[PDB]
Amino acid sequence: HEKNITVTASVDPVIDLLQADGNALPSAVKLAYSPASKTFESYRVMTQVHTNDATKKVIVKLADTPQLTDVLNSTVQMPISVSWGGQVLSTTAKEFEAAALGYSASGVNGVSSSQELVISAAPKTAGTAPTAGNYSGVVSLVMTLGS
Amino acid sequence: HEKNITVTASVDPVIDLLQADGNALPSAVKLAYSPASKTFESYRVMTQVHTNDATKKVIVKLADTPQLTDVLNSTVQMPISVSWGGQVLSTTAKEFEAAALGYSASGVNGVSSSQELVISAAPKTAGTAPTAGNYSGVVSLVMTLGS
Amino acid sequence: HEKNITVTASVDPVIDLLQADGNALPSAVKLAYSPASKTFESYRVMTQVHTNDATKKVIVKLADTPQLTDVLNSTVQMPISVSWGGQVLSTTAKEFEAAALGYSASGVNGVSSSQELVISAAPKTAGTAPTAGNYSGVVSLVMTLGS
Amino acid sequence: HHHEKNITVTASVDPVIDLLQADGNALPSAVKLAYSPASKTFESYRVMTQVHTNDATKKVIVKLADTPQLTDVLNSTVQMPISVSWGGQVLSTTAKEFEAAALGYSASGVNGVSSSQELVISAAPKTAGTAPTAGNYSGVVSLVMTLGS
Amino acid sequence: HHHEKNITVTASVDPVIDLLQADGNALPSAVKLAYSPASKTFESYRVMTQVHTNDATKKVIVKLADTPQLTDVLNSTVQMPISVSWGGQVLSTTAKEFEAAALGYSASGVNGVSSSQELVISAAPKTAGTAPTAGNYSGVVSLVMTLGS
Amino acid sequence: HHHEKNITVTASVDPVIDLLQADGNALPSAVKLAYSPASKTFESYRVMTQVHTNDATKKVIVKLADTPQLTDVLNSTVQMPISVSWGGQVLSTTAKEFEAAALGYSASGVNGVSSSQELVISAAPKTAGTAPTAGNYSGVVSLVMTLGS
Ligand SMILES: [Mg+2]
Ligand SMILES: [Mg+2]
Ligand SMILES: [Mg+2]
Ligand SMILES: [Mg+2]
Ligand SMILES: [Mg+2]
Ligand SMILES: [Mg+2]
Repeated sequence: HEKNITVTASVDPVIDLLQADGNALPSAVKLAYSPASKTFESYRVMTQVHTNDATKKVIVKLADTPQLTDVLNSTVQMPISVSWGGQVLSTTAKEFEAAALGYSASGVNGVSSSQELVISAAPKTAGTAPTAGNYSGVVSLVMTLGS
Repeated sequence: HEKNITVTASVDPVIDLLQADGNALPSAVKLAYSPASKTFESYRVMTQVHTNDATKKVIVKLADTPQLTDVLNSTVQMPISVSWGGQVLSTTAKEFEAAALGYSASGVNGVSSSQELVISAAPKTAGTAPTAGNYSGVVSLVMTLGS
Repeated sequence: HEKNITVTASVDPVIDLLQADGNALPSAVKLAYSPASKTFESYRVMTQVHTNDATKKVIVKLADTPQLTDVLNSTVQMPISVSWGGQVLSTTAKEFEAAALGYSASGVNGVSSSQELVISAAPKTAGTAPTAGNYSGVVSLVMTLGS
Repeated sequence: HHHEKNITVTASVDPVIDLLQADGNALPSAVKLAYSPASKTFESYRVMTQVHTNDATKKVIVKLADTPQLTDVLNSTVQMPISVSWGGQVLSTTAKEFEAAALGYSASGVNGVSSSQELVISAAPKTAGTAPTAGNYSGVVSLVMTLGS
Repeated sequence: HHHEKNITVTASVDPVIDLLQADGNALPSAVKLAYSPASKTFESYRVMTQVHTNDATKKVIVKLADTPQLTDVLNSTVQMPISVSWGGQVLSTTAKEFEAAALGYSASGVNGVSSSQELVISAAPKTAGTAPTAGNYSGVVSLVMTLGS
Repeated sequence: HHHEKNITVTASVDPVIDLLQADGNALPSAVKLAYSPASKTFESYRVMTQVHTNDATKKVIVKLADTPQLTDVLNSTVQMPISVSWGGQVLSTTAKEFEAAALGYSASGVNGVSSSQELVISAAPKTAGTAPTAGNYSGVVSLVMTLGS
């Protein structure tokens, strides 16, 4: 008998990012919004940075400023709030020192300590209900070593 | 380095439905069927109804009667069994009183107590093996406040 | 109000495979690869074989030898390592005896004891970094009863 | 050359009615509630349960055996009251009724097993306008239920 | 002005063979089994395990040290027998053998660690045609294993 | 005809600072570390935590109250040292400082609650070139933290 399963993977051998539990991060995520609290439940996940060189510092920024755009109207865009490892993420690059990442402290050689990843969004005129419908965008992730 | 993640969300600010854990319900679900027990493992999930007005009663029905239709033969349809919060769901509307939902009892203002959601299906001539192959359909969800 | 959810399922009433928790196996899986350890985190999952006849032995092999093929270059293929229930899986068929599967030992009639399922992959010249980019393939699953 | 692993196996058997977890696991004997200095509140403990009965036609009455309190474990005069909740109805010494039909016995699983229902135990300071004194506390939630006839 | 949190750290170290959980966590010292009045049965406890050994070439013998029973904790005459299972083989006082090759040592993880195997502890009434008396019970599963030479 | 389920409710209340789990659950009083004969090492216990404070402008100092050890519970002379870690900084008797800004107080949740941080307790043999003697051990991790002014 035959059951079929697609296997895909995403290699990169200088530096990558996976969840603490070793599985790959997903390729997409659905955020929720609450009528009662008028806000969006965020998305938390734990990640360990892998690398071939732990000695390097690590700088972070979004390839471009993240938004959830109405899929039937471009003019409607509620901004996306990104946060990694206690630090807010934007175009304005943030630097992450190796010793501040706790490399020894975890894992087999190279792997870092778990860092929190949060993604969320808020209405631009926060507190006034957003317009109904579906929304979408891409949070893109830029991180290099050596500043 | 660049890793890409799609962010989508689904706003609605009068009333919505999310899982108890605050994440959004999925957009699709795979049910299983068992050869040995000749039945289908159901799908359970916990949800909290959000709203801008807790005072309203809540009526529920499927936009239309739910089925799993063979994807290579429309003539083959095993019916879909839906159940929310101890009450079976159909076209025949079911009413859910606010005080019976336990609003105060949970959460920040407005949010309700967790309610179970079950989806399943059975062979129409239950007990005689269904024909092999893939099947599909949409469970659509109708809930309004004020009867 | 209307929220939409797709329900799909995959019937087969002589023999099927589902996870121990009763949910269906996914249709696809993303493996991860680690820069630091230069390896791929595997994918473990627990399954119970269902059947209409527990008395039969069970033979296993992949419909064809499993690979992760660069999606922009066919010439790049890192091999896929498959393992089920303590036994490595390949084209070379492996036989699984019913009494060795522990049928009584579990579940309502017919269902077997949980068996581990591992999928992974390794560089073909293991220890030398693989080339970056995305990769893909299908692990296909062949299991019949009666050898 | 003797390698042995011991595991203690216990069970609270009741043949008429019992409240288990949604997953079929037994409820905890004990639960620990954290408290937040930042938000000045306790994090409620929540768990999905299902009544299992031998008579699914019967009503279900549930009540606490005594008003539950967090008690300073070095000073019995210090208390914060415990709040309990089940299937959306706040519990008390004053009983609450749950009709067999509002329990969802049809909609779920085997005979005599209910739909799932949220059990919540939290606590609070006496006047939210003030914080509790530091230290350890403890208390007992004593759940009491008859089905009827 | 002193805020301290204490955590007790324990460990059962065996250098030759030990059975851990699939996730690497240590097995429980204790397990609680719920019982269902509706279905008149106990919910088995199940957990994925992996033998870790220092010799993966050796056979693995496993057995209970004494036939396990649930015992009424107010009346020792009252018992329901405990059923134990591992890697699909029912356990007993009578040993069972598990060949190094049927354990899946190659297929998984580091040297000396097995594929995953289901450990099941449940129990039952003495004659399914009757229910147990209400009350609390308890018992001990005492797992015994040699590898060999 | 009396069916009652008792649940013990406890709580460690501190109004100035407390470390809870990321999910809001209270940390464990106790943790069990398995050890692997195959890999000759212990499986570290790991859990995501968040400081909750009443002053998110303050620094956070954290230290152990005494150097933690696994102690043979039949022979006090036998020890394996315990290693503790939090938010990527190895803990000790020698204090460690954590600036309010390196904690991620903005990036997460309600006022006064930090971003998540990994707490790790593991242990090791004294000279990795040798194994520990078999038996049970136990010890105490005693976490100590001031915020400051
Ligand atoms: Mg639960
Ligand atoms: Mg009360
Ligand atoms: Mg497990
Ligand atoms: Mg036995
Ligand atoms: Mg946690
Ligand atoms: Mg230390």
